[PDB]
Amino acid sequence: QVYAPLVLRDPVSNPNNRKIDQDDDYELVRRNMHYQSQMLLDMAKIALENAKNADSPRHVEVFAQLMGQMTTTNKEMLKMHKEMKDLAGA
Amino acid sequence: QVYAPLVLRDPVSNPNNRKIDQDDDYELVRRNMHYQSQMLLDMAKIALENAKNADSPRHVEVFAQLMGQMTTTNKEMLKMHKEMKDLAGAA
Amino acid sequence: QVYAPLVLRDPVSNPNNRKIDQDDDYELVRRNMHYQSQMLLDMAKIALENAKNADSPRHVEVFAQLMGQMTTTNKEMLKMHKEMKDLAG
Amino acid sequence: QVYAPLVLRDPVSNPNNRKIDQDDDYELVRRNMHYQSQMLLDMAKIALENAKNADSPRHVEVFAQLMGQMTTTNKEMLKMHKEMKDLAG
Amino acid sequence: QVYAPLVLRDPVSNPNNRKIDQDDDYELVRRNMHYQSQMLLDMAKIALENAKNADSPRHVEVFAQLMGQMTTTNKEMLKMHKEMKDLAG
Amino acid sequence: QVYAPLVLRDPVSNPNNRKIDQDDDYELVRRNMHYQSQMLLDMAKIALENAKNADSPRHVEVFAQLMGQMTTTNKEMLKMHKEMKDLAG
Amino acid sequence: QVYAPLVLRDPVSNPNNRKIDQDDDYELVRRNMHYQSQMLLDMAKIALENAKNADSPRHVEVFAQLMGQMTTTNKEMLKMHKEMKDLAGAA
Amino acid sequence: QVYAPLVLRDPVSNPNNRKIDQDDDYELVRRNMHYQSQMLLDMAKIALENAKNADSPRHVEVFAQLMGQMTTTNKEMLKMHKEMKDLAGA
Amino acid sequence: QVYAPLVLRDPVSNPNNRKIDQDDDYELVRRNMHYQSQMLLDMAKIALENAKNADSPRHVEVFAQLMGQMTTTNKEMLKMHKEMKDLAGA
Amino acid sequence: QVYAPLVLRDPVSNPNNRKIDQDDDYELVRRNMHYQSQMLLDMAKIALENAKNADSPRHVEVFAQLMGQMTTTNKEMLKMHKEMKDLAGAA
Amino acid sequence: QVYAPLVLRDPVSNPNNRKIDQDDDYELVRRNMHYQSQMLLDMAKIALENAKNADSPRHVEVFAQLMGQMTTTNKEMLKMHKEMKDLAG
Amino acid sequence: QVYAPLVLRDPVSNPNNRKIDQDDDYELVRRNMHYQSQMLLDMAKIALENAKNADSPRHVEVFAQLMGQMTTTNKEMLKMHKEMKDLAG
Repeated sequence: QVYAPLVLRDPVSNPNNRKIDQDDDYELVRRNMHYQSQMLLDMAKIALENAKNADSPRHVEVFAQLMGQMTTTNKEMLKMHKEMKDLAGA
Repeated sequence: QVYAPLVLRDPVSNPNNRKIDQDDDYELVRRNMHYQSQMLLDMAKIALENAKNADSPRHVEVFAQLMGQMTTTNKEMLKMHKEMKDLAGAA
Repeated sequence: QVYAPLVLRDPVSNPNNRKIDQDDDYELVRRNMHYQSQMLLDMAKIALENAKNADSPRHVEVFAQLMGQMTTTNKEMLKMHKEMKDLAG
Repeated sequence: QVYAPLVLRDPVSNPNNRKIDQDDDYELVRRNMHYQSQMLLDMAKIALENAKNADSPRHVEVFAQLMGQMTTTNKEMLKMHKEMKDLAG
Repeated sequence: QVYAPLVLRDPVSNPNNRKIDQDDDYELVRRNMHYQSQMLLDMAKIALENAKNADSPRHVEVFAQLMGQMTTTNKEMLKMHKEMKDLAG
Repeated sequence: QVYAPLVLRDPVSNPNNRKIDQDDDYELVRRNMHYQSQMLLDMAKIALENAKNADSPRHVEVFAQLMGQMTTTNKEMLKMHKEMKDLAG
Repeated sequence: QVYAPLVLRDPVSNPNNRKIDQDDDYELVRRNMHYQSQMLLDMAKIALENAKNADSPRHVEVFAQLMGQMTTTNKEMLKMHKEMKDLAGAA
Repeated sequence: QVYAPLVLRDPVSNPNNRKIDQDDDYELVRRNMHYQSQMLLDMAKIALENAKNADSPRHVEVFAQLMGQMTTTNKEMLKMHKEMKDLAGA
Repeated sequence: QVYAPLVLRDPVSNPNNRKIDQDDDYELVRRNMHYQSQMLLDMAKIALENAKNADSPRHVEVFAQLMGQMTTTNKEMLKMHKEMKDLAGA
Repeated sequence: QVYAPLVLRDPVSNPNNRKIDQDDDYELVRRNMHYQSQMLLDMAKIALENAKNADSPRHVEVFAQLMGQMTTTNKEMLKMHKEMKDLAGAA
Repeated sequence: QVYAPLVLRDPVSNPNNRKIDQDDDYELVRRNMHYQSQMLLDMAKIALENAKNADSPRHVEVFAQLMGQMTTTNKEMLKMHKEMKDLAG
Repeated sequence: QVYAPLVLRDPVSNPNNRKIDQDDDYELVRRNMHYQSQMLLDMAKIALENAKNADSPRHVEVFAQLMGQMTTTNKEMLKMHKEMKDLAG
């Protein structure tokens, strides 16, 4: 099964009314961060069980790497809100 | 395998009423951090006993690396409360 | 394959009326960021399922790498708006 | 060597009464730091005796690495308290 | 696969009337940034489909690398405008 | 081998009376530092003699690495006291 | 090969009338930057089509690296004008 | 000959009279630094002679590494005294 | 053909009249930068054509490295003039 | 080999009369720095002649590395006097 | 080969009349810088022609490395004069 | 190729009259810097001719490395004088 090619979607941009673009991009960024959280957790549950049953240092090592990424992605969720607070500021 | 594919859940966002998004995202981040705590510990207990019985420098090395990640992840839980404190504040 | 060769397209530039170029470049940058969001998500969905079923640390490792890039690229979106806020004016 | 899957437990969070969450999270973090101390020491005692008896630079090298992590993880306990002091401020 | 040698074209410079050079160089730089955007996107579209169909961590890894460069190169467009704003100052 | 499995021990935490936890954590951290001092020296004495007799650059290399870690771990002891001085209060 | 050896050209310098050296060196640097622009683009067009038709991660990887250098080199053109502006200024 | 296992020794700590702990830990740190100096010099003398007689770049390289560590360990001896001076300060 | 050995040339230095040394060293530095520019361009033209005709990622990669060095060497030409301006200053 | 084992010497320390420890430790550090000077030079003379006669890039490479360490070690001798000067001072 | 062994030469030092040593050391440093300029150029001319004729990426790679070192060593010449300006006095 | 062991010579130190030690150590440091200059130049002259005649990128690469160390070591001579100037202050 050859995967279906991606069809790109052009946004409508507003350089002289940027607030509406900023609103839209917040929604996009938020959506993506929720997606990442879901995907990382999904992978982690399986990677954990694989590592536990594998007596394989390699499996432990990649699980640790996954946790690292989960933490990084986690931290960015709160930073996003700080960034938005700053943007509404000056 | 073959594992059920992940079905993504699109959040509802509120760029002009962001406080409810912030509340929701705090709960999500906190949930995730608790999940990581549980997962890291579950892995660590098994990695430790495997390393102890392995007489294998590679096992000890990876265990040390796991401990490093556990520390890095654990540190962020209190950092998150500092972030939330600032988020409620002046900035 | 053989893929059609890329034909490059020249913009019209205005060094002494730069605001119009700045407007156009914002639209280009934002478009590319949306394109990247779309492409990263498309890759991630497949990479995730491949990694889940691979029974392979290598697959998980590259998936984590992909997530790292997704986060990095993602965080640049609000940075762009901060940049535009500073820029104008 | 066959393990039962991890059962995840959801915490209850309180975005508009965060202090009770902060209290609970301090207790979780401190617990985990104590766990890491215990696990690191447990590993170190065995890694030391293995390295002493192995006549193997590789064992010594990894024991040094372990001591490095022990120090790092150890340093974080007092940093936790400094963070909590700042949190209360 | 046999290519004609590059013929280099000399610009005319004006050390004591540099503003006309600066104008021309802005146009060249902006053109090149637009070219890079087009080339990166062109490569990305194909690299994505190859990675999706390869079931290969190596393809995913390199696609991530490409996205990284796309973001970096993309970030530089607005930086160009900030630089030009400072130049005029 | 098979080694007895580690049984983890939970501390009792006091988020609203943290000084008592801070006291206990200082004692734990100091104990671990003394333990590390003792273990590093124990390893070093054997690693030194092994390296002296090995006729092996690898042995000397890892011995130097061990000394580096010993110094790093060692220097943290007085840093701890500086940290405690800042902490209280 | 065997390519004609390079014959080096010694400039005439003026430590006590440096402005003419500065003028000359600006022209040289600008010429070189334009040459690099031309060379990088000429390479990029071919590297791109080779990478597109190669189904080869190595080709994509090196193309990305080439793009990185192109960005780094391209950035210096405007930085050069800033440098020249400062050179005319107070400092 | 299987080496005798290490028996760990618990210190007595005093969170509310820390000065006596600080005195004790200075003595421990000082002792260890003197130990390191002695061990590094002991290794270096042998590593030097081995390198001189080996026409082996590898031997020279590790001797250089040893000297690096000796210098680092050396520097920390004086820094220890500066640290102690600061601790008696405020 | 064994290359002719380099015969080194000692400069005359003037620690108590350093301005004349500074003039001379500017001329030397300038000469070298012009030499580098010429050599880098000379190599680049050939490296470019080799890369174009080689369908070899390795050739592209080294050409990119060469361009990196050309840019670095380029930037230093202008920095040299800034350095000289500063030296005539205080 | 088998070399005589090292017999460690425990110093007598004075946390409440630290000046005599400082005096002693200065003498020790200075002695060690002089020892390193002697050892580095002794090694360098032989490494140099070996490298000169080796027609071996590896020999030249390691010699360069040795020179690097010699510079780094040599620099610390005067840094030590600065440290001692500060130790006598206000801080 | 066997090359004549190097005979080291001791300078005469003056800790309580350092200016004369500083003068001599400036002359030594400047001499070495001129020597390095001469040696780098000598190597570069041959390395360039070798690289041009080698049909070998490795040759070009090391040539670029050589150019990097030439630039680094070259830029230190005017830094030296800045250093001397600060030094005296 | 058989060498006599190094005989270490103990200096006499004066913690409570440190200026005479400082004077002696300046002379030792300066001597060593002059020695390094001589050794580096001696090696460089031979490494250059070897690299010129080797038609070997490896020889060029290592010659560049040597020039790098020569510059670094060379830079330190004037830094020594700056340090001494600060010491007297």
